[PDB]
Parts: sequence; C-alpha cells; structure tokens
Amino acid sequence: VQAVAVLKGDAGVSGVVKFEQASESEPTTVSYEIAGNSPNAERGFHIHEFGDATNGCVSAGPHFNPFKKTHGAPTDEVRHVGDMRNVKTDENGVAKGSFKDSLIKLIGPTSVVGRSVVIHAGQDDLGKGDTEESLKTGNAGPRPACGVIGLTN
Amino acid sequence: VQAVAVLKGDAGVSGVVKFEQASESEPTTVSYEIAGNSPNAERGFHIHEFGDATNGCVSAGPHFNPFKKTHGAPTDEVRHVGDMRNVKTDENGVAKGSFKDSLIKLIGPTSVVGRSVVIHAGQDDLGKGDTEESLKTGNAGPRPACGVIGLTN
Ligand SMILES: [Cu+2]
Ligand SMILES: [Cu+2]
Ligand SMILES: [Zn+2]
Ligand SMILES: [Zn+2]
Repeated sequence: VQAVAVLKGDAGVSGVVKFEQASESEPTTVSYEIAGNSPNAERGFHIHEFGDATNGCVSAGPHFNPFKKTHGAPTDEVRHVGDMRNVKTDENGVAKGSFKDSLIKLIGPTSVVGRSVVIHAGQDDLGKGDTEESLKTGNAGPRPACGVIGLTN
Repeated sequence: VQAVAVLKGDAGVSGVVKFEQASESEPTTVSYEIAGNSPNAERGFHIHEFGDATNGCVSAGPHFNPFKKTHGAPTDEVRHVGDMRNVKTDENGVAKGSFKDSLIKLIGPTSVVGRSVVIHAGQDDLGKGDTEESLKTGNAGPRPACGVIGLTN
C-alpha cells in the first residue's frame, strides 16, 4: 500500500512525505523531502490526528495517539503512534531521508491514511523536557507546513 | 464518522466539501460550498481514486470506480462510486448544497477517506454523450480545484 502527504504552508516550508507498507504487521517506510526550513537544525515531524485542512495546520489537531500514551522518541515504547524522528536540515534548510516505523501503518484500525503530517518550526524534545508540555508535543513549536495523507499507488 | 476535503487550485475556484456517515450501510451526507465557478452553470463533481496532490489535480487519477462500471448519473445503478451530481452555480459563481448518497462511504473497503474530490470546469453529461469519453468522465473537462479527503470530527 502506498500513501503520500504534500506539505504546504505560508511560512516558506514545503515538501512531500511518502509512505509504504506491504502488510499490516510490517514496518511502514516513511521517506521525505522538505525545503525552506532553518538550516543546520532539527525539526519536529509528526502524524497528527485529523486530515482536516479547513484551518491552516491548526485543524490537524494533536499528535495521532490512539493508545493514549505520552509524547516520546521513535524508539521509546511509550510514544504517540504519530511520533516520528526530528528531521535534520542541511546548510540549505533541506531535510531529506527515510526510515522504517512499526507503530505507523497504512492498513488497519490505526491507519494514518486520511490523517495529517506536520513539520514544525522547532526541535522536538522527545518528551524529555521538564514540562507537562514536553509530554504532549515535545515543545516542537509552530506548524509552518502540513499535508493530509492520501492514498496513492 | 466525519471527513472533509478543502478544494484548492490556481484557477480561481476553491471550496470545502464535508462528509458524514453514521455507519457503513447508511447514506453518507455530502455538503459543499464552492466559489469562483462560472455563474449560472452546472459543473461536474466527483470522488477521484487517489488522495495524491503531488501533481496539481492530475495525480488524483480517474473517478473512484472499484466496481468497474461506466460513468453515470447519481441515481443510475450503473455508475462509478465517485459519481456525484453536477453542482449548480448561482449568479455569483457559488455552488452550495448537500445530498445523501448510498455508494459513497467513509467506512469499509470502499471508503473515500484518503481519496480526492474534484470540481470540474465543465458540465458532466452523466454518461449520456455520444462518445466513449462520456462513459469515462462524463466529458466534465478540466479540474480547476481538488482536495484530499481527510478524517475529522
Ligand atoms: Cu506535530
Ligand atoms: Cu471528476
Ligand atoms: Zn507526540
Ligand atoms: Zn465517473
């Protein structure tokens, strides 16, 4: 199964996020290309609950968290399903890469198809900050761009 | 269950399409508000296969047609699942309305969540034209705006 999200906004940040999953129990391969970010930085990158673009990136809602866990690092057992790694940006403000993930799926009751991907203006503290906010959003900050995840082939 | 598609493009046409379905076997209520259309006209309006926005409205693909039927009117037994009525535009080029549909669903194997809605520049002939093209697209013409259908609440 394949899916894709086209990240757009008014802040100079834009990109394309691709998803691929063979079957429900297998990892989903997430690959991305994002331009217009701060250079030489780390930016929060997550799957948000709703594929609702009626209000900028606000209507995407909170991080997709069907299991009601706190915000964490991708390799933490306790994390939101939507918690992806911070994306590293080069000297030109470009983030490009790919990774495999076992909580993110394109198939089944927790499918992210119809949900949203959000790229943040700040670094995600992976739930390790000294605030209650760290356990909710990772203090990743504003949402310069986002895109609804649709089915493709 | 609720879903929504935000229609955008570069042709002056834009809008919001809302979807609501209680359970799989029940009708889905589709409501829409679309601005920037030709005034006093009828414009093709359909669910397209892919929620892929990488290439304008082109990457949406063809009409969502899992049952491999020909293009028809909403009330025809033989129609694509994605075949919605032509939307009528007023003197200001605004299309606003709502209807119920039994082939369009937000739940199950034929769910339109993660797919796309496309508003056309031309009138849909409902599969009644004298061409092979009528049975494919209804000769609805260009795609001034489209939007990926995402989950909301
Ligand atoms: Cu986020
Ligand atoms: Cu169409
Ligand atoms: Zn999170
Ligand atoms: Zn059709």
